[PDB]
Amino acid sequence: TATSDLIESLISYSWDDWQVTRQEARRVIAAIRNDNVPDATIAALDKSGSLIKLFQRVGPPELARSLIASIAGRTTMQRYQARNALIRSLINNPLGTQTDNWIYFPTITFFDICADLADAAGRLGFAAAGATGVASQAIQGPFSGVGATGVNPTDLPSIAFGDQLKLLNKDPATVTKYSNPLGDLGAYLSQLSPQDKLNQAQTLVGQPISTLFPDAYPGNPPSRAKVMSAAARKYDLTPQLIGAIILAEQRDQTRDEDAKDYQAAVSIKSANTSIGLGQVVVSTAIKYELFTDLLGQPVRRGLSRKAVATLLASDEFNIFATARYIRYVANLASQQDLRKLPKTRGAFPSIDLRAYAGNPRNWPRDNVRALASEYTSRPWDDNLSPGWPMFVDDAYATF
Amino acid sequence: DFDKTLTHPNGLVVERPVGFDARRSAEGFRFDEGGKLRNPRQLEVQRQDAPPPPDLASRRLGDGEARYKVEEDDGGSAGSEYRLWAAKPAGARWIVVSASEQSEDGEPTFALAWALLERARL
Ligand SMILES: [Ca+2]
Ligand SMILES: [Ca+2]
Ligand SMILES: [Zn+2]
Repeated sequence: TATSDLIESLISYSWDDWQVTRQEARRVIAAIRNDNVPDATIAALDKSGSLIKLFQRVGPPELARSLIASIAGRTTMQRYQARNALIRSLINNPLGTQTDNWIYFPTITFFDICADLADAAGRLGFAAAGATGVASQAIQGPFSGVGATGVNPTDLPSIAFGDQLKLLNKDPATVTKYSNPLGDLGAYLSQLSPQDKLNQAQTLVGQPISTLFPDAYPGNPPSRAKVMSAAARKYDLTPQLIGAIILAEQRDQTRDEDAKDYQAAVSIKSANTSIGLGQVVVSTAIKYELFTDLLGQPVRRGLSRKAVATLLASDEFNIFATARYIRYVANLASQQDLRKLPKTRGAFPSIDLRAYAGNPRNWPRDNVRALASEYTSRPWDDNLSPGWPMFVDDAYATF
Repeated sequence: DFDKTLTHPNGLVVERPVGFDARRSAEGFRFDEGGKLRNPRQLEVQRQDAPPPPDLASRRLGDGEARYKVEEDDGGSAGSEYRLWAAKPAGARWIVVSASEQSEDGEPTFALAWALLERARL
């Protein structure tokens, strides 16, 4: 192919220094991403022995990621060949992609994750590029987490070693620094105009996903809106419900709590934090296989607990985990015995258990409020969150 | 952080934790954190005839010697649900405190629940 020839050339010579590789790598990457016959290009490079060479000399992990994500994502019938060549190449320099944000993914796992993700995006309808939407500039206080900011939790500076110890010791001022920003939920909503609310919703939903696998997409990453809508379709929900759940979480979220959420999850302690857009709990994602529809079983069986925590910090994975969990809460509700849930009955008089089994388009508003309570807290134990129902309801209204 | 004194027909004496709502129950009082919080604390303090289970964990509480247990359930986005059960000798009887809250940051201190139990008598 045109692209194989081109790449054959950049490979026609060894590389002097770190910078040459840098520019040559960048150039092969773009060629791959703009190539219209990606399968035939891989087949040509395979034949030449050049496919293996390509992987061997795109050295710096940062660039190996872009290369591996792009190839895994763009190829189909020849993808197995790229995987084969990658594996062969790893024998020498095994470092591959397994560094920084991606330390919990073996390199081949990174390839397989990109492959599944690319396939799921096309299949489920969220491959299409998002518009460069605007993100909040906040770094503190309510709505300063990834939802508002677009800053991936995984990119945040380590919490100082000293403060980590203070967290472990439950030092009030430090715990406060790193926890839910909100106490009085109603008081927070009160300081927001309907326009402010609407602006938070747009900010939240309109910006590109903060993904850990950007090059697994054909072009730029999709908007969160696109991912939520795809997830609504897959789980028989609505993007508006998914949106309202996440917006509420994200108002009760700060940059600092993001940092805590992720770092504690991947620490010695392997804390069971709630992470990312929908604040999904690590143990919950594992126990209910919340990644089932984005990742194939082989990959899923290989993920360590910390790889799971890291995925929860990738917006698409989080959004699908959140949606799947919502559908799970609703299904479980539809199977309850309402006479055995009198507190629920009391707080939400128009609740309709049967309706939960179907699309939210038909839920009474009280189903939304009840589910909200049963999303922050244990589901359908008849013990309620006093404040989350109205908090989520308000966000729902905005959508 | 305690205010009103509360006395049960069964002889149990405790204080109402400040910022909490008190309700009388079968053998004591229930306290639910005030306001409309995302994740309120819930406490119960009861008089109990039956002795605790053998071999529970043991902790020094004031003068000393409570036996307790902490259980962790799946919760929601505010974290797992944590339940304390704690018993102190009250002569030949027992005073018992149950407490609940969610935490995504590991086991809660339950400081307020321990306090309540410590300041409890009959
Ligand atoms: Ca939060
Ligand atoms: Ca509940
Ligand atoms: Zn959290």
